[PDB]
Amino acid sequence: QPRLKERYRSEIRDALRKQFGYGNVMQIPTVTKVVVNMGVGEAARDAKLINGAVNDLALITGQKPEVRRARKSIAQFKLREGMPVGVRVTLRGDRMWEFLDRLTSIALPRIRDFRGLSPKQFDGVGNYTFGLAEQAVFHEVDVDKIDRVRGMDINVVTSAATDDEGRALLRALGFPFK
Amino acid sequence: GASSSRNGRDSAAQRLGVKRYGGQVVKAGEILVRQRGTKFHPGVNVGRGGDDTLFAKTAGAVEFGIKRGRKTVSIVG
Amino acid sequence: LIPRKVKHRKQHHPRQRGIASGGTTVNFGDYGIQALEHAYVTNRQIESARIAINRHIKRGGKVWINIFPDRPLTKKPAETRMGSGKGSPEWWVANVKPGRVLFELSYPNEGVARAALTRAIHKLPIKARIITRE
Amino acid sequence: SNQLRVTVRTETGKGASRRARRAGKIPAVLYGHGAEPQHLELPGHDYAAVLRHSGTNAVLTLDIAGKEQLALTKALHIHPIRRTIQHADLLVVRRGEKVVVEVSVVVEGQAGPDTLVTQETNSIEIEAEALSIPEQLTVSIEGAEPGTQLTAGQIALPAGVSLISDPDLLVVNVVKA
Amino acid sequence: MKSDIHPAYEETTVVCGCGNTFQTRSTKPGGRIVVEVCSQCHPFYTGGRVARFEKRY
Amino acid sequence: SVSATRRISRLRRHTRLRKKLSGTAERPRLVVHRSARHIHVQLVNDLNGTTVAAASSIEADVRGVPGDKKARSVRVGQLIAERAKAAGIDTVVFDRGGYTYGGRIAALADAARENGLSF
RNA sequence: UUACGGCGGCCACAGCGGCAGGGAAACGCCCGGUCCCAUUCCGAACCCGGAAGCUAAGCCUGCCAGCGCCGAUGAUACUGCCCCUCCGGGUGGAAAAGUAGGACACCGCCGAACA
RNA sequence: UGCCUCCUAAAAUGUAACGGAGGCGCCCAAAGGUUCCCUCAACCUGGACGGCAAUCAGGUGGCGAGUGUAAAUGCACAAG
RNA sequence: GUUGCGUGGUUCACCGCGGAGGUAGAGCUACUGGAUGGCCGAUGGGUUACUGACGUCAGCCAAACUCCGA
Ligand SMILES: [Mg+2]
Ligand SMILES: [Mg+2]
Ligand SMILES: [Mg+2]
Ligand SMILES: [Mg+2]
Ligand SMILES: [Mg+2]
Ligand SMILES: [Mg+2]
Ligand SMILES: [Mg+2]
Ligand SMILES: [Mg+2]
Ligand SMILES: [Mg+2]
Ligand SMILES: [Mg+2]
Ligand SMILES: [Mg+2]
Ligand SMILES: [Mg+2]
Ligand SMILES: [Mg+2]
Ligand SMILES: [Mg+2]
Ligand SMILES: [Mg+2]
Ligand SMILES: [Mg+2]
Ligand SMILES: [Mg+2]
Ligand SMILES: [Mg+2]
Ligand SMILES: [Mg+2]
Ligand SMILES: [Mg+2]
Ligand SMILES: [Mg+2]
Ligand SMILES: [Mg+2]
Ligand SMILES: [Zn+2]
Repeated sequence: QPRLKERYRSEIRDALRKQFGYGNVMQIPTVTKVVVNMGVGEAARDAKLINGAVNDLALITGQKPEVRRARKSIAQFKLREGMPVGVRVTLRGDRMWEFLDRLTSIALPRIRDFRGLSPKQFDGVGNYTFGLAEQAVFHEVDVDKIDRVRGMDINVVTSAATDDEGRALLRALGFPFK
Repeated sequence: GASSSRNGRDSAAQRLGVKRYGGQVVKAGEILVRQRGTKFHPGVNVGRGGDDTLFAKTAGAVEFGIKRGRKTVSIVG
Repeated sequence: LIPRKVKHRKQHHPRQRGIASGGTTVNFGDYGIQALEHAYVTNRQIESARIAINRHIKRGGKVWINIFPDRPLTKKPAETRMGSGKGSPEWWVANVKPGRVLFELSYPNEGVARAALTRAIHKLPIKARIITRE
Repeated sequence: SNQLRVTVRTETGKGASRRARRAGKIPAVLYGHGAEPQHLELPGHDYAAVLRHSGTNAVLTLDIAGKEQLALTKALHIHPIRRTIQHADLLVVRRGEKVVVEVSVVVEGQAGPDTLVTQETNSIEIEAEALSIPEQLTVSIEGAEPGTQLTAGQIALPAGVSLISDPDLLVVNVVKA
Repeated sequence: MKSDIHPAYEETTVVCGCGNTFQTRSTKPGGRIVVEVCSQCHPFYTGGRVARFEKRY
Repeated sequence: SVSATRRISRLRRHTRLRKKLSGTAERPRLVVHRSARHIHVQLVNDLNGTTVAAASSIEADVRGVPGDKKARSVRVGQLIAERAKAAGIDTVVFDRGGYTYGGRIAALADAARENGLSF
């Protein structure tokens, strides 16, 4: 039982009915999945995303990612079709709540010169995306066993209908917004 | 004078189309519709063929129909 | 007037039979020239009729050309025998059937408008007439 | 006001429509509220005059073999070259329904400055009771600068008459030159 | 596919220099992750030229 | 919705195998409809659309069978394997319904292959 | 007889959208991953074991012509044959478009509640 | 100059010109067989590098994508 | 074409019934292109009188356009 989940159904599940007046408890929003990907565009050249993007997202998240191939060739990017350019992991269930708790507690303040995340980065339904800029945010990877530094952007897909409904959920979980 | 050096050629006409019309009595094995693609689809007692050739599997009578937008050829034994 | 692309550079002739079933009333303006017989109206003939209407009213008013020359006609080189390919396209032509409104005009004076259109009909290879908005 | 004497057609077709026109008559139909359509002749010049006055809407009183019937003119088929009525669509009315009618917009005003006045639509389709049907509804220009353009919205239409065309039909546009 | 391809993943204790301690499931070998700053002790989590001339004189 | 996705996707799979499998008078079609609690089965004869035999888990004989949901799939597999033989049927074609062959549906199918039906 | 669950015919007059209401058994979301089985990563899905919760959604029912769809009668275009120098005419067929309108489907077998 | 596809070609088939447009003399051990599963392009919103457009997430989208290769006839049930 | 030997109404015409079409015509916010006048206005240009995309409102065209269709 991950501790961000038992904290979710204790007071977060009940505080949302009093802010947004739902009739039924099957309308209370909940985060369904957290998707992290790298997007290693500098792997069309030199073809080294093996130790780079695969072996650190296994250490950050806990399971081995999927490698995403390119769908159409773009000449200016020197990109050919069917060439690995992206590395993606998808987190459900207990490994999701154990990622979001580990992200907001000990990782999201390790951003250099951190003054909060924007609360306007919702797409229109209540799904939040923000981008990390380095791997040293996480202790689970080390600076001395890695290749070149690379960032990642993290989707948090919720059951929310609109944005401020999804903003009130992630505020109650512990996302820091400015 | 110039020339039509770029034109002047054609392939042979392939004799495509309906070979047995509606209500017409056929034998087993008779070719009903010769076509490119499925302009017509098989029905009951009709098979497609290797180059979409819609023959007869059973002696009977040819009847045309509709089956969810597609037009089909069937045999009533 | 000339198209900027055609899909087919060499075409058959448009067919001069029938009565016009579309474009047979005055839509845009007040006065209109209506065709009474079949002809091929080239783009050189339309521009001679546009400058003939515009130089008789000289300012004030609005001229509509609801006819475009997008059908090409071909021509062999000059002193040639018959038949070693189709000739290169030379003319641009609109197919004009009886009933088809060709030009439309708005002008405040009825006399000058009806006289500016008469000068256009003497620039066209058709018998035509002037009609109004019923 | 419009006494129009009709007679029921005997035989119908391509041949009988031509023979009725050589007698100066106009073929037409009368279809209305859920009835079978009537096939009937028109006296021609007496029908051509009654729409030459009174507009084209012009509520008609018919004489269908001794029987009286009120009819609006739904559609006309004009020959493109002879400019003569070939066929008429007449629909019955009863003393006020919300039937739909296009009616001409006449334009008033003076383009004082360097302004040309252009009109795009000639008639708006309003809905009104089936015996009033105003002759035309006007529009005016107060000396409009090249600019502000008048629309089907902000037209002057009386009581009972409702705009159901579109409230954005540009009826008059004013420009430079 | 959910067998011996994924990295090892078991229970892991996290402590901060502030005095925070809680218990998650992570990939650190031994389960002894130690942070210098966390969600409890970080800033942002708890928090004129006319006066320049006046200060000189 | 996840149920709106699941209904459309399983009847798209069920139309996918319907292109190659019909069911006739001599050889009816054993259609299974599997839910989270019960399973249903019937023999449909797709020439006039007339069911000739049916069985389910909601009737009181299968309702009082002990065990998991696979033990109640064998019992309903036994019932249509005799209501068909009472109706004069000894060969059928098996219809997945759009589900995967295996688990509870294969246990219905193995109870029907032992008690007389010959697919 | 059902504001029931299936399987078909049928493939928009049947769709798409809007607004309401529905939960006996059933259909579902749902709660879990020990066992069969599963993810180019993920028990999301597929599969299995369950019945704490709920009609919010699907599904069903009713109402809306809104966007789509169907669409005459008459007339015209075109046309077979014939007469006729053209023009046109006689006889036999006859659109597309638009209009009057229609339409928020209908039918069959099995199961359940009721008969 | 042989073969293949379209228009001419006059709603079966067939139809000429030194008439109007194009392709072929290959390629694939999978791009064959079967079994099962999936739905596209485009547009919109959000997102470290990252741009009109790489990878991601949510919408919308009944086929405008795709099909080894010309074109026609087909194929969303998929033949993708 | 004719003639010998066979076969016999199987040929042909009209009436009725069952069938497949994509020509004439017509239509195009049903596709691919061409294209007139407006309105809106991407961006380009010289700070905004010029270009005026995509859309939308009317009227049109096509052997190699077709939702239709004799
Ligand atoms: Mg050919
Ligand atoms: Mg072959
Ligand atoms: Mg037209
Ligand atoms: Mg119940
Ligand atoms: Mg689960
Ligand atoms: Mg509800
Ligand atoms: Mg008719
Ligand atoms: Mg029609
Ligand atoms: Mg022919
Ligand atoms: Mg032919
Ligand atoms: Mg060649
Ligand atoms: Mg293979
Ligand atoms: Mg090939
Ligand atoms: Mg395939
Ligand atoms: Mg006959
Ligand atoms: Mg017939
Ligand atoms: Mg026919
Ligand atoms: Mg064609
Ligand atoms: Mg034509
Ligand atoms: Mg166009
Ligand atoms: Mg424009
Ligand atoms: Mg055509
Ligand atoms: Zn601390």
